[PDB]
Amino acid sequence: SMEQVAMELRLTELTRLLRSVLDQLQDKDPARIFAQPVSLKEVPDYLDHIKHPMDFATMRKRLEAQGYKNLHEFEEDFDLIIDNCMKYNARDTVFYRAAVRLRDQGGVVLRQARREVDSIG
Ligand code: NA
Repeated sequence: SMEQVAMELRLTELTRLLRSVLDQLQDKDPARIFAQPVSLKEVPDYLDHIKHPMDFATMRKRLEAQGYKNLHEFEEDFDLIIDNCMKYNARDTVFYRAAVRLRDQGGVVLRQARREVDSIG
């Protein structure tokens, strides 16, 4: 139907908006601490600590497969990246500190993304 196509036009626009948002979030991690999943060869016990691992490349695969239905689902994944890091790593580590910074700097981008999604449907 014609309906499903206009929906597919919107999802595709949502995917286009979320891609730009993603690139802006990832620019706030110049050290690329969150770029890739935590290695299970290098941290074998990780899943005993963190039940839902998340990273920017894993978010990207989901994104290009048009797997985010709305901004809220996208935000949940970004928040996992941050919260996982803040549980697994202690407060006096470069990792924890990089997540605090990503959170604070990401807030501005997510603020405007919310307005842009509502504004343009
Ligand atoms: Na902790």
